[PDB]
Amino acid sequence: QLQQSGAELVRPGASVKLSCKALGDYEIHWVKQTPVHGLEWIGVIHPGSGGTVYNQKFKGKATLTADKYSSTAYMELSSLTSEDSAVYYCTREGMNTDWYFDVWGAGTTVTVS
Amino acid sequence: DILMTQDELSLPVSLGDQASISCRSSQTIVHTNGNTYLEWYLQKPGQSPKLLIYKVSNRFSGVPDRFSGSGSGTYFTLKISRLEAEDLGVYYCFQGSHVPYTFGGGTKLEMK
Amino acid sequence: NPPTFSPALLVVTEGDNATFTCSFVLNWYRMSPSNQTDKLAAFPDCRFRVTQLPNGRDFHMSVVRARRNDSGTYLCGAISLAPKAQIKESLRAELRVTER
Repeated sequence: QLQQSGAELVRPGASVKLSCKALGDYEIHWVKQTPVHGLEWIGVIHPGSGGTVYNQKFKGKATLTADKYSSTAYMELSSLTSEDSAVYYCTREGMNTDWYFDVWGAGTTVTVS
Repeated sequence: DILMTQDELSLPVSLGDQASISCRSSQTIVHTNGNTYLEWYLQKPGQSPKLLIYKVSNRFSGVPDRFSGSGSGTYFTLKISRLEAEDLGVYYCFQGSHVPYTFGGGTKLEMK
Repeated sequence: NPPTFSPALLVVTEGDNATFTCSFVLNWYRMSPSNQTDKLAAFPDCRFRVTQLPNGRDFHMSVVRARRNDSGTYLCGAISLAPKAQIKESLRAELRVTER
């Protein structure tokens, strides 16, 4: 399971850091959902190496990190605006698998005031 | 970027009906390794998306065989035979063959 | 096709160095007790060095002044993050440090 952090209520221009704890080799992906833009893949981190690949649309907006001594991944969203009010999912991809996102977190909502 | 376009926004159905959901990619989606990472997700109301079909036509473990996927090139189709109440929600196609990965806009299967 | 990691058994007297050749991010791994992975080094603790050869595809993975506790199982692996998460791992090799 992927356990996501609680809802965030933040002001325009600020930054917020969301977390995703893996319970129970993989890469961790983040996906934004809004009614107007649908599901958007933000990027991926491999916690073992720290390597990341971003969707260019989210470069600067999102920064992915992961701890080395806990199974926790993070996404920091910066320069926040009302366009960032959304649900953010973390999801997992197994190394050397034939499919992508079989396990999803429950989502974390961000509300930019 | 690859645009994934779904043919219908909504499909009003009765339980037991057949449903067909199609997805067009703006370019082909064959990974350099030869696999086509075209997937179908169902997002039931108020839940996270769940994986139903991978590599175009393969059912994920536990998915009932009333779901079938087909296609190639730039046109892919999910068919639901005799749909059940648990099938209602929004269906999204997804390509993971080329970065950035992209989703279709969703087709909502709802009661008519 | 995965990288190779040779020799499969590296016999070295303690105090001498030991160098495996990995021919393929590129990680050098040691398998711990509980058979879990520890990353000794990556390309691109000062005792575990990775040198890329002019060859470009070959790498020397070296233990500087091997101690008896360095004995164990080791491997190399190449990770591609996207598109599709992929790792190609070498077969496992054993480092056998002997008494001087």
